Amino acid sequence: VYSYTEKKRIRKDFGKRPQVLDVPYLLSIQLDSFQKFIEQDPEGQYGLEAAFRSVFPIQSYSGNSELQYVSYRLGEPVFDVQECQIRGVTYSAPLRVKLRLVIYEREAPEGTVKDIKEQEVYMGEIPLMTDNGTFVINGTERVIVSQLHRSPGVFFDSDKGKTHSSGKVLYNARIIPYRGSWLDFEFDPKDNLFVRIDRRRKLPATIILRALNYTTEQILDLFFEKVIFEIKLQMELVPERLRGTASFDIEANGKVYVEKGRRITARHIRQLEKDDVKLIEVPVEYIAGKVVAKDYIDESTGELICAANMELSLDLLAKLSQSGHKRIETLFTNDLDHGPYISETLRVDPTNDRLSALVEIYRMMRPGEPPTREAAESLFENLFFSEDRYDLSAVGRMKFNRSLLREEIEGSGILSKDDIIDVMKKLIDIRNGKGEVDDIDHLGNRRIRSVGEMAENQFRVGLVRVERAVKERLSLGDLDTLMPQDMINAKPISAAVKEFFGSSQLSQFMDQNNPLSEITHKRRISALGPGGLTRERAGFEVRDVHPTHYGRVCPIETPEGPNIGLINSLSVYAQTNEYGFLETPYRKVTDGVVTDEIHYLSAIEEGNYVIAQANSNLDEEGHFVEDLVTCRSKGESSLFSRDQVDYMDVSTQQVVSVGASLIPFLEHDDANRALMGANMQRQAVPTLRADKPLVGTGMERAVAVDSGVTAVAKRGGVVQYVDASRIVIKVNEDEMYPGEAGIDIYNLTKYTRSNQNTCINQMPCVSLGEPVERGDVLADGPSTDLGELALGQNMRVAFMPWNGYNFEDSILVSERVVQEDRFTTIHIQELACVSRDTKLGPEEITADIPNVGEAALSKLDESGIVYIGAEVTGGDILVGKVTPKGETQLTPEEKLLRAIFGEKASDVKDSSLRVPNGVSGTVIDVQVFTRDGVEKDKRALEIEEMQLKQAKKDLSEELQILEAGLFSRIRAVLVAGGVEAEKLDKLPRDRWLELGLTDEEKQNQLEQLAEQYDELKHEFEKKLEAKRRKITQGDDLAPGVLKIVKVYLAVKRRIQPGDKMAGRHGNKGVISKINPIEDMPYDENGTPVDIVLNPLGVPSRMNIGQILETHLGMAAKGIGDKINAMLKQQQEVAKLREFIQRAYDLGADVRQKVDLSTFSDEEVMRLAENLRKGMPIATPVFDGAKEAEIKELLKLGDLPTSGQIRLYDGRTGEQFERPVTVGYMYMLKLNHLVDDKMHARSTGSYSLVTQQPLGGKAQFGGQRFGEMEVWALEAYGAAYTLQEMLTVKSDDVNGRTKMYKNIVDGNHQMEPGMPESFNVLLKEIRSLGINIELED
Amino acid sequence: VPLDGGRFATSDLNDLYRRVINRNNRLKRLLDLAAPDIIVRNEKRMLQEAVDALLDNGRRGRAITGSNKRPLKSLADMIKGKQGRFRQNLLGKRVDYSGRSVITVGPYLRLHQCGLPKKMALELFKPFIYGKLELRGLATTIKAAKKMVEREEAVVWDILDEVIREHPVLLNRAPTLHRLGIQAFEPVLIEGKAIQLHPLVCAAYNADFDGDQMAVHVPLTLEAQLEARALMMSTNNILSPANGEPIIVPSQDVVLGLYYMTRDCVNAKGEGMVLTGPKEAERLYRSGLASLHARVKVRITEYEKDANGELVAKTSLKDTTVGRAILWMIVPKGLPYSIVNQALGKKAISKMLNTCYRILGLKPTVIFADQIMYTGFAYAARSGASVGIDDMVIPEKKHEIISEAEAEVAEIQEQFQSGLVTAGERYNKVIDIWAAANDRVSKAMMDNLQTETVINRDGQEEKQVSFNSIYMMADSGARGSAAQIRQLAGMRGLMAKPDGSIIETPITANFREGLNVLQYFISTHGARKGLADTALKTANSGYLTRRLVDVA
Ligand SMILES: [Mg+2]
Repeated sequence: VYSYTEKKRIRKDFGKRPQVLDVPYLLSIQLDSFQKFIEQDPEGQYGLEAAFRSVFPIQSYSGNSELQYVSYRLGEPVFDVQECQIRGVTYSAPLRVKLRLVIYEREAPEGTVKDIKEQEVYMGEIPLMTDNGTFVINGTERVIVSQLHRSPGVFFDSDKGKTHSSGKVLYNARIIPYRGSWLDFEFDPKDNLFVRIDRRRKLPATIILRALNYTTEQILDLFFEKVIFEIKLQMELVPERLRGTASFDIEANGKVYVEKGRRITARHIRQLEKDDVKLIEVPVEYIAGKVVAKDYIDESTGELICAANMELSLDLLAKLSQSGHKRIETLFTNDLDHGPYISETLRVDPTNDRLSALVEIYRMMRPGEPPTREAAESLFENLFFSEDRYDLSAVGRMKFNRSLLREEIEGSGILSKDDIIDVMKKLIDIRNGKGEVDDIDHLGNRRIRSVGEMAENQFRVGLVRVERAVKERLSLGDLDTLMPQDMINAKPISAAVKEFFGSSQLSQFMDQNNPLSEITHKRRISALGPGGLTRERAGFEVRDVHPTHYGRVCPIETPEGPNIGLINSLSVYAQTNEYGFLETPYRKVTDGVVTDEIHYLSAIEEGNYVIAQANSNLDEEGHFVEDLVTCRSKGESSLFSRDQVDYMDVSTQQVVSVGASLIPFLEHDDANRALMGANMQRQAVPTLRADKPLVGTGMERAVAVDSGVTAVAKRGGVVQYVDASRIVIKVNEDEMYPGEAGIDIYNLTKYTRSNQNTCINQMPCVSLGEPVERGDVLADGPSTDLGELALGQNMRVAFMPWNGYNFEDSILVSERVVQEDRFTTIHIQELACVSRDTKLGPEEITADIPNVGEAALSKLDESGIVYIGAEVTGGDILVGKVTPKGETQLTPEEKLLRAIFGEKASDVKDSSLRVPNGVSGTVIDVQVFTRDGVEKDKRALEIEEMQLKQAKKDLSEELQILEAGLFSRIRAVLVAGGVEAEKLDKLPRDRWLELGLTDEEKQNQLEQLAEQYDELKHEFEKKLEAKRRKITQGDDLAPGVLKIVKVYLAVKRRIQPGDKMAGRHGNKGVISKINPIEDMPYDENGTPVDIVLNPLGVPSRMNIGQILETHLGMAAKGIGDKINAMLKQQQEVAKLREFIQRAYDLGADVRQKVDLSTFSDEEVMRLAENLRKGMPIATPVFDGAKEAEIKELLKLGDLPTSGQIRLYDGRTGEQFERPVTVGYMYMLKLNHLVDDKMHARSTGSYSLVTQQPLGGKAQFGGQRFGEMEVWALEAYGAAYTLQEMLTVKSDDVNGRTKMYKNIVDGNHQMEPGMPESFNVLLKEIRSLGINIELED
Repeated sequence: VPLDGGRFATSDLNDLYRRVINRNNRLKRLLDLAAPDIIVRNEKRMLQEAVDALLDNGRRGRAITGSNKRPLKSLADMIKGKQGRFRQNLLGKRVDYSGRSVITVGPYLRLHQCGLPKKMALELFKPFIYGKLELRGLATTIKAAKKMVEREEAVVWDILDEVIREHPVLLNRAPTLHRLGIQAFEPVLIEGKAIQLHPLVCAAYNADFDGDQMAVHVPLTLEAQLEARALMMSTNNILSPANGEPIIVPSQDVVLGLYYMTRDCVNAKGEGMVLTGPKEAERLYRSGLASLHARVKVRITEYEKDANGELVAKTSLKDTTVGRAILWMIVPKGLPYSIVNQALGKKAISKMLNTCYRILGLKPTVIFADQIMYTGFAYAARSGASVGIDDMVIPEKKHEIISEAEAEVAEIQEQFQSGLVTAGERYNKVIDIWAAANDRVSKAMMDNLQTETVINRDGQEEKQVSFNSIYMMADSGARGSAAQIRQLAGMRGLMAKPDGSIIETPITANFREGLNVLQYFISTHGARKGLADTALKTANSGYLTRRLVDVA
């Protein structure tokens, strides 16, 4: 089975490896996120429901009045996508929420209420996402790129011992919430545990424990074990504790257990445990340095003998013994394993009780204010533990529980005491050599934010502002007769949403160079933006490719420049977990069989499995072939036995992104060259006619269709009508939705401007009566050819020097390539003329202009606006406008001139739109916007009339289509009687209603359908009125502008020396010459070579996939030429069938299998006609075509297997020695045109404050003469060149004006003077209060 | 300043002055009202804060902000910070009479001239054209001349050609690292919109032709023109100022042409012939009666300055190839014949140019460089040297070497598993084994690639240097080295880790074959590091150079 669009031209496919999983919908991340955002969710946890439930209900002081939330909805947008783009307004929907205010009376707060007021309130408009994943914000399509940010939870790390001279690692922990403060624990160089709250001054860690109502004894009990001394002077012994160098060896059972001096060993512990040793005697000296555990007092006088966590001495021991204390508790410690860390901090902790700790925290928080008990308590209890001020999101709670090894996925978003205790315990455990730190680049630790979440955060911010405002309003008064609509101000809510969507770092203009650029822009992951790291604070730790990127983020496609490794691209099969973590699919492996069920594994979950490789040989039954198979275990890769592998890669492309999966022979390219190739391939400019690649990878069709450029059929059927601007499909009877007419109309997008000023144009690729099915393409967009992506052209290329015209990276091009308009592009640009009102009066758009002698008024109509379709060159007038001016104050020698010649002043200055210099196109569209008060001119009324006619026509079509369904329904209910299967159809269609059957369900249904028909008629009259109102209504122009005239010019740029051209393998160059055809190298048949490339560029830049592409393209074109020769002699279809069949089955057991026995003669001839320009070939990325297959394909044609032929010199006819490599390569025209880059200036406008030439080509600016150029001129002895650069050419007003007069007088001399910059500097310094002066 | 639509744009100094004046007037009012001391003290503190924020914003309690939430720019902030007058406008500023555009090759040019677009030239030299038009009477006034140039009348192009005749233009490329980044050339008016740059100067600019752009400035004064002609001309700067070596050496295609021309093979057409001179050699080569690599005997006459500058001549019968005799026709007089009697790789050509400069002078060297460039281009084109897949010949015994290395590493691993060697020792052992295997593979590849068998004058086997295109490119110095050929036809080698360590198992596949998906990940590991290091090195070098020019 082959698709009808895919059966016209089948691309021969190598790629032995089978396919088990098909590429998913590419731009599904954006659509899923935004769908989750705006969606009625019964249990509010996504989007607007979550925000409303999190903020509302809002309660006033004492709970006298409560504001509740009920539901929300989105109305239909007033302007659709096309109208929004046309008139430069956002495409959004109004969010209307039904709130309910309830007022409580006195007496019992919980009970009856005075009354309730429920009302709908409008709060802001939310932008809507187009069906392709874009937002129309101000008439321009935007894209909001996902963000890769460190997920909330607890992370343990260390400084690697580099912040201190001693070079000792200082561990630390950090709790990062979704919103809140950062509770960080840290180890001081002296091993003292400190804590910081917002990266502020340090405090002893245990202070926080004292802030949680913990005593010293409780602290030591939690963070230490206990040892008991009994009295004489007998201590209980635990064999495990004394793992290991002892003062007193042992005293157990009296006789002997071990001698002095020898370190305790495992055998000693075994003997002790076997003998059941529980108590022993030790010398008092053994307790010299121990620390008491709990407080000890005296029963005689109730005096504190010694406080807890205090040093123990012999005198204290004697006092306790004589005071009647027998059990003494000390803290089990050990310099190696159980080092003393909490005890030292306690001895260094200033605080003694809760109040002191709270006051210290308060003073650290907001210093300078007088602390108070209630104030400190409130501050601490609100810092965390408060829902409104601290949130540990569900993902944060999940990671927090997992990190501390808990089985509870869910919980609360507020830190408890157990959480902090466990975090401190685990940090101590890490310090004691037991445990591992966390890696921060691990993709198991980084999460992805999308549009539907970044927008939800901003909406909730606005809603919190509203909560503040309404609570303030209810604080005072609480008057009655107050509806829930005077408290809600829309602007605060809309402010955040507008700021985010319009002016944000992650919301950027879309790339519309071609479908690939759009696709790769929509699925782009950025580490920058709000809440993420910055360019100047990201080291190579985060800019490098981690082992966890395998299958989730592409390692090749990344920008090269200031931010390399901070912006990456999602992989082909990568998917986002429920929490926001990238996950990738692996085909499960049973005991020995590789089953076909896929599991999506995340970075953390993938570590503890053994995953085979996609290029692993499999038997027909699924069993592995080799005894040992290469698999990538936790961190590395190695050979594993056949029976200990539990997953396999689902494809060979799943490691690369869509951009890098379109490069054939990628594995033969150096990584740098592949990176450059992808980045440049994103920049190809669509040309006049699309040209499919002769060598592809099979990903062209997916990228073309999954982009919105093509027109894809929604339901199958037969093409009823085709036209240059519409397709009418007659749906099949199987999928009719019986209530519908059964036809679908696709309106094609004709010549339209893109963000890059290129041309967007859809043209049909179907004919009348041609069957179609669901998913087939019907109209190719820009850079698509019968549904396949086609970014460039197949050029016949030769590798040889040819006289230094391809010296470094230059390219020598033939004139046959310029004659055939292969790399000719169409560009569309709009120019605006704005007529405002000035103080002296209004500005007029008119055809009568001063000082223009009717030469430039040829193309202007009676209203002063250029005719549509006119061919205009640089300097011509497009719209004629004049501005009122004031008195001119003529000078002498000019007053006399006017007196002599008697010519009065015009009184109006000429300020009219004119074509920029160097541009020459044709006016294809003119549109005029007038303010509601101003009167429309003739041209505006003409345009309005045309629009009205078009709207009427379209609405008539819609009505005629709709009435057919109702007539079908009528005919359906007239079947069981009074039905003439033959006679009825011939009479007028409108008589269906007249006939009546009987007083039954049939007549009632007929009458109801007649009423529905009348309702439909009235409805469409209403819709015609609506369209008329939309056309004729005034425009919401900016204040002060009377009207705007926009003129669209369509330039057609050819290819010229200086234009940049590149292939898919990171091989770029600049055209150096357009050689005549009779000068190009030619072969024995006289066929010239389109392009000549330098071979010296291949060895150093080890991208030898271009040579393989050249050889395979030569083979494909040879097959195509043989088919063309067969087809041009009008041979029988049997010969073509045989040849095409034997050309579609080559290689070492490829997966593709096309059978031409099932092709009808018409289909075979159609396929042959589509293949006469070359047979397309597919070469998957890491599963491509082997060299032997290329040789065999070359031999199928009559070409030499070497890939090299003998060439002759066009100039002399002498054959080149040592034959050269010729073939076909796919060349692109990158969007770096010399037309947009040539700039020259002699004099122009100057800046305002510092009188220097403006900058840029648009400003007609100058070239910056930086400091290094000054150093270069100082290295020479060029003093006069430097001086004239510094003064007369830049900012010496009198000097620069005298130089011009000198030059026009044939006198090349200057009187420089002093630049204005130094004068500004002197004035600024004098303003500072200093007295800087120029002496004499 | 007023903008369109009634909107205004103002500096931040207006806000600071307004605040100062407001607080000062309020203080005077309070002193007038005899207010309690607390209020006047607070007002005086506010006035102090306002004045200090006016003079310098940052260095005090936070910093005042405007309508938006960015800090206001004070007087001090307008003088410093790399955006002030000292560094933003007083040493580097935008200039008139300047343009920029992409650059192309133009191999026909002479060393002292560059190709300039006609439209750029018309825009840059506009006042000169007005002066010429008025001077010769073709225009009554400057307005008439302006209209004439705007309409681009026929005479305007003749006037432009007259103006451009002898008037240098400075060409500059953005990263000006040394003083050879600016040079003066004579314009040659061309069509199109791309500047044509002589190949020999590219190395001085560090420029290639894959999208680079250049800026062009035009001197105005007579002193500036004479400085451009006598100081900055491209025919004056042929030696590097860092070291006295030449800096106009032919780079990659000229070298390939001259290496192919001056090269011998065992048996070619017309071997053993005796020629009357270089002219007969060229006549035979062009008639097709002899090969460019044919060991013949030629009567060569060479001059020598073995006196007080006399150039005495000696005639003899040298043994050379046809190509060397042909090449000898461009060498100036005073040089010997042994310079062009070898293979002439990359270094030999530079040595030849240096000898010419030191023996003869400047002008002969300037002519010699152009002749070398032309001949190299011509004969590189004539050779038809290309690159194919079959040129990358993999050793026939690579797989055996890989198998031996695998066996040895397996033996070492199982020996470690028996507790005879520690982890570090066995890791070093495996690293050494793989290094030895890589060296053996490289040696086999190079030995198989650098020679070929040709037969013969009589019929016997005889080895000679290979004519493999890859080997010719690498050996002549035109492009490539040993590492690139090793990666293409040997084994890609031993990779590193982000930690900086070395992965024990290397990439055993080359680029003629393919790297599997697991071997292509380790390569991406290193490419990213390379790019980042390049950026860092550029930044550090710039900072060092600035600090070094500041002191001296
Ligand atoms: Mg470059």
